Amino acid sequence: GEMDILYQMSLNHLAVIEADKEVLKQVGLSLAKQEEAFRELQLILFNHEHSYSHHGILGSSIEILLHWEQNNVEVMYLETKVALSMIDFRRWLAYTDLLLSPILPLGTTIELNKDLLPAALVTSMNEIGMPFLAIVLGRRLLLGPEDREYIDYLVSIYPYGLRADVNPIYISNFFIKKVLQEGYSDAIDEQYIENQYRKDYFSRNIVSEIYNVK
Amino acid sequence: EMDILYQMSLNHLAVIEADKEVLKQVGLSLAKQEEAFRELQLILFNHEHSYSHHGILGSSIEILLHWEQNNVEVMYLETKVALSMIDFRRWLAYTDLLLSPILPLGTTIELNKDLLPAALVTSMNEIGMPFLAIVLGRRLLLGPEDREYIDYLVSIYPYGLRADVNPIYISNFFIKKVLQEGYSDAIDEQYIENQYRKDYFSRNIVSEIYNVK
Amino acid sequence: GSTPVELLANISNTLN
Amino acid sequence: GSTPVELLANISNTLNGFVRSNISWWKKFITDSKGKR
Repeated sequence: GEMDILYQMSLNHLAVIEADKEVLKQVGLSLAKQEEAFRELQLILFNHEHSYSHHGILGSSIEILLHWEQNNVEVMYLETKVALSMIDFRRWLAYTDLLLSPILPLGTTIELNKDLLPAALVTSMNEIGMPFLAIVLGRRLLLGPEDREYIDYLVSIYPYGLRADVNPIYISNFFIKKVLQEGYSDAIDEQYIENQYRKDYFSRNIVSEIYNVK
Repeated sequence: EMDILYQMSLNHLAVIEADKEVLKQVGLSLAKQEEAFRELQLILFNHEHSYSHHGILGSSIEILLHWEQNNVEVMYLETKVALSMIDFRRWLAYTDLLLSPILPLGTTIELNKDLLPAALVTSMNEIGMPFLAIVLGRRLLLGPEDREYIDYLVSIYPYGLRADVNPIYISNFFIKKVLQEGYSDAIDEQYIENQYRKDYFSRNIVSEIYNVK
Repeated sequence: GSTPVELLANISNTLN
Repeated sequence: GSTPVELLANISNTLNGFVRSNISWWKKFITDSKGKR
């Protein structure tokens, strides 16, 4: 498809050889279509954890070590170990995320991860039994005014929805804990997503703000 | 739960007890039938003079609207309820408030282009853009101490909400069809009953389409 | 150029 | 009174504080559209 050409082109810029570019391509294609596995790596990056592992038979085992002290990352995939810098590790993931990660439909209802809130906010929601649920209002919004990065979703807390007296919320994908129910989608949405949120953003080198491509 | 609350709202009407009871049975039937109730709202907005449906009991519900006379005739079980236009709007407003279903958040709807921007419909037709929208908010109050709500707050699909694409305030009769309902659970059911029905009843807050004052 | 911002802002300006 | 507006505002303001983008476009739309109708 079109995304495969664009994806291999985003791998040319990494300071690595063509042997490792093919390996990173296969790892990215495999992790991106497995949505639960890719979010686990994002949370590992967010917490600066040290290790990621999503092993399996038939040559599906993937292990990633993040050596935060030496700004090094080791991506092992079928006895082929790929080394690259931490900044190149984030660029690889950012363009994997831009071009290959599924985008949730509008109106999707999700449960967010309370482990990412300040304690005073958690204890306030717990007092009244408010679970951390939300609905997708918008997707991959451009951060103004420079418009050099996007953020994955704009949401409102469920069941209150969008209100006049409360702001919509910008959040990243790693805030999501589970999808309760996806919203409506069809061929119009798939074409719009591919054009506006993948191809047009790739052309302007707009990626998700969490990978912090400076 | 809500049956005795609906009976209370019929005390806002200047009709006899027998007429209140007839209006109760008509409203219990219409609000259960989402498409039938929306058809009546659309007949109201168009100022048509006749409405014809069949209650769940089977008896036909006949409504005659005399706009220059500012009164209405509701016919059910051979009973003719004569009421003013304002009592008609109040009856329907509390029927809607207390009994009409509320679409889940995230529901996808098709908007009737007639009730939408008149000539701008041509603009989205030029690009083949269908009139699909996502429910983002429900029974919205724009500010404090507002005595009326807006049925739904929606964003055009597939663009959604963004800083440069404002959402749209719509009434339930803006909906041509519901394409896919969003997620709902007990949390939503409890919040809908408490905030959008019981609390709005206590404050005399009904849909703005009825324009009671 | 995949989002017609001006037409979408016009739909909302009118109905609101 | 059945909606915890204050807590909902605190959640939005806290999470939006993590993002380098302005959210004030929302309240501008709200307070403007209320006066038009």
